[PDB]
Amino acid sequence: ANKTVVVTTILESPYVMMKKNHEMLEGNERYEGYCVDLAAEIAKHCGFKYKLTIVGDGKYGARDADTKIWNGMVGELVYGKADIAIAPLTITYVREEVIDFSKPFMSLGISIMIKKGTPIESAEDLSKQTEIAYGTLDSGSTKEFFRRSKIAVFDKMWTYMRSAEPSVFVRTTAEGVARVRKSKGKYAYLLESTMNEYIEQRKPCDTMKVGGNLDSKGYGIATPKGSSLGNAVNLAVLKLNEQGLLDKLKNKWWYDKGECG
Ligand SMILES: Cc1onc(O)c1C[C@H](N)C(=O)O
Repeated sequence: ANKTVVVTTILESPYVMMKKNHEMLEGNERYEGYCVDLAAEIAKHCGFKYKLTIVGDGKYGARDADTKIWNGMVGELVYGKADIAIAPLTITYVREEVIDFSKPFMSLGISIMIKKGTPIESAEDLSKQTEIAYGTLDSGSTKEFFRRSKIAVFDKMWTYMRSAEPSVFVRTTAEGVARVRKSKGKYAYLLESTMNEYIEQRKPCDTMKVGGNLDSKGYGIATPKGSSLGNAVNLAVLKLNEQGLLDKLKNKWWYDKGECG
């Protein structure tokens, strides 16, 4: 019998945000954003009803060292708390081993965020100096990228980050943005290009993306391994993309409402 599909996502603008009069609303009505629109498109196409719920620990998802327990949205799927994850969750090897991913609905890569004027234009620049600190988001693909990389420049950046004091790692993207904006150029943030270019179009328009991306990957709609939803969700993403819906949604939340020109 038909049952409401539990969707796990995360409060990360502009993917999922609280609507202005959210205190008055209930259920899915409380939220708005790219993934809120995407979730509606996928549901309509796959013919199911859903319930959006913000991940409890507010994390994307990593396997805890020692306990070996997955947290974040990935954990929700692994331990059976949610039927599907619709958010800017990166497709990775270690995640693909425990959960399923549809083909990408958005392409991206790790990038460098700086406060305008900062004397840095590449990862190599960051790795060769010590005056400007830099870090990443915790519990996700970005931190794991530097921890696993065998590439010289990235390995050197990891070696420095992992033992920096005070910590250069943040719990949420907003925490990293605020750290860049209030550090007078003494902090650079490593985050995915999607998020970097989004913040580049927001007041006070004081941040900027420098250099090219360090890698190339994508976000995928995830489901518990072997879930019956997988096939239809994948086809839905491919169709939505071919119809131009996805390009339309990104303009809607990124550029249409741009605040810096
Ligand atoms: C969004 C976002 O932007 N930079 C990042 O590290 C992230 C999280 C990343 N998508 C993950 O799955 O861990």
